[PDB]
Amino acid sequence: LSTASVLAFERKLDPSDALMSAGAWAQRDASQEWPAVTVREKSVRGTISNRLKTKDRDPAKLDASIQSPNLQTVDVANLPSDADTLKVRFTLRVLGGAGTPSACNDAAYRDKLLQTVATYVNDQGFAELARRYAHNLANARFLWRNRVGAEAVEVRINHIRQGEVARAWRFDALAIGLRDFKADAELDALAELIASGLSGSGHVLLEVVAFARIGDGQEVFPSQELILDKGDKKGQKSKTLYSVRDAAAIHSQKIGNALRTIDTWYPDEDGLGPIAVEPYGSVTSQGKAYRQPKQKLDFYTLLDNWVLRDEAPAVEQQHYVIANLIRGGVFGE
Amino acid sequence: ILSTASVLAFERKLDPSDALMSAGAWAQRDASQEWPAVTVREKSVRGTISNRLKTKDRDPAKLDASIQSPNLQTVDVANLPSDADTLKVRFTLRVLGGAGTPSACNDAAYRDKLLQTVATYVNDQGFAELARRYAHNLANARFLWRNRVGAEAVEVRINHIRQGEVARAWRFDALAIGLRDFKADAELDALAELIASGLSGSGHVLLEVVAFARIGDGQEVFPSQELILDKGDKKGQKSKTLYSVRDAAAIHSQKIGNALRTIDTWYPDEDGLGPIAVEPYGSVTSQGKAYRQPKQKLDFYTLLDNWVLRDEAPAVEQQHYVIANLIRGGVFGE
Repeated sequence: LSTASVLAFERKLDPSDALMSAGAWAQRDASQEWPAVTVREKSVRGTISNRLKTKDRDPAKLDASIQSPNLQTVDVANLPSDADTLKVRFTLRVLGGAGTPSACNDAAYRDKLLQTVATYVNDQGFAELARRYAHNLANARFLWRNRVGAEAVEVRINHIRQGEVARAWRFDALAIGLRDFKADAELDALAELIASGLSGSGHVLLEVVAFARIGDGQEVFPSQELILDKGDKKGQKSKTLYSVRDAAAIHSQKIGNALRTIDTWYPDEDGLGPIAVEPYGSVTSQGKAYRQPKQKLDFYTLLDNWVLRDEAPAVEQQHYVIANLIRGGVFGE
Repeated sequence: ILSTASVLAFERKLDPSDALMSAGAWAQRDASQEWPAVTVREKSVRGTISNRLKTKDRDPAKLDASIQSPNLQTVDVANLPSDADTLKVRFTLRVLGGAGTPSACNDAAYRDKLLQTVATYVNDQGFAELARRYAHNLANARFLWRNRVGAEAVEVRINHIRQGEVARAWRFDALAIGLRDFKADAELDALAELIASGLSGSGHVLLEVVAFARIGDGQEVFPSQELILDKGDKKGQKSKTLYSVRDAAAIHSQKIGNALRTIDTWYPDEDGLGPIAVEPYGSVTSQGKAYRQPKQKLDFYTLLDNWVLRDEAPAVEQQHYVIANLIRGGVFGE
């Protein structure tokens, strides 16, 4: 038995684009008619503040560079001048059937993989993974820079059966820490619901609303788009923000990156907090890959040892491997 | 061995908002909440030729024929109403905290050395000096750039906001406080203690700043000026463009934040010529020159690399400069 040359898993925990709207705290309960946050433009001139490569470090060339115009246009999203609360609303489906691939050559391989995933789901629930996922919904990881420096964040999660709410949670995203996966009662109810979604035992749809109290006219942070560089005189646009029909917005995959930041089991540390579930789990901001393949805790090494050769790894690394299967991805050679 | 991170990036602390401008009467400024905003509106203008000509176009037929064809332009102007002499400028400010910690770093040994360095700073010398100077720049009205020039009465009002209600209010005379002389006060040092509490994570600082500037009935206010995609259009279209938010004239947030970090008196030219803004390479654009060259050794990158990599701590004043650059933020690294 060997690996299939094609494996492909579809993602569970399938979120929507979060849309941003602004208003007043303690009108927070009536945040249904709040106007959107519009991506706008302003002009920018900067000065020379990057490093110099010691051949542009002559003083006359530097002063000629400073006398040069350095203009460009950027996109900004701010709250209004009479609105101090940011509202961020997305939805989320938990699907389940989280070990069945969607494109698999080798029929013996997918049989032994389903045996292994079914063994996991038999002797352990999706209980730890749903506990961790419901933490990352309970705090406001999906408010990336919008949470940074906010004085009051709260999260409102409504489970939706029809055009109607089954159950409503209301959390306090600053009391629920960014590090400690603690214990709570309503959070354990949400973890039971997400674990019933991941196991295949019900329909899970969430309405995740989060309110960050920021300040009047302060800047909010939609996720940034991708533009190509040209040599336009006196400023081509240097920054594009993402939006929908005239409303600033966060990409769905950035929210989904916040929700699968449950990995505290990597060999470096766990006082450094959870990192996101990636094969050979890498952080792009810190520029390095935790969980290298040569120090054998990689997803591919653990999966090859555990499916092809029956070497069951440690329990926490099994949580990591099943978290990669809930993530989805393009596997195989 | 230790080397610099090939990617460094710091998020800005002390981040202001856009300053919306409104107008009314002095001694009505104690109820200045429903003042109408200064609106940007267009007017025609028609100059003559006044450029410094070369020594080829100074023939009298050419110059007279240039006067024969005048330049017709549309500009936009922001004035006060003709029965309103006080300019109100209002913005909020957040002093975040966590200054030395980068937001992108390739080399996690360099990251720990930089964090040890900033913690050695904050433990030895707090944010007292920096917040004292930033409180000067809030207390005088630098963020009124040309709105302040020639005004006779500037009054700054800074509130602190815990929930939508005022924790503590300050009032100032921004012309009694200098533009150059960092003197000592008591309310200003209370504001400095608040900002130094904010800069080190010890608390929450949100500051509603309002600056009244009595100018004169009908006079001109100066919002910040936008950029044009003028594509050689027909016979002088709109050439000057001002900034507004919702038909209400405004200043950019980065121009205000420039005015807040005009702290740097430590550049090797003179403290006597007054403070410049805390940039790397000390670059002042209107002067056209770089104070604090990298050829001399008071640059941000030279001081930062000597104080982080090679353990050579600079003078205390240059430590205030380097920590103020980290509060500024920016894309450092190669």
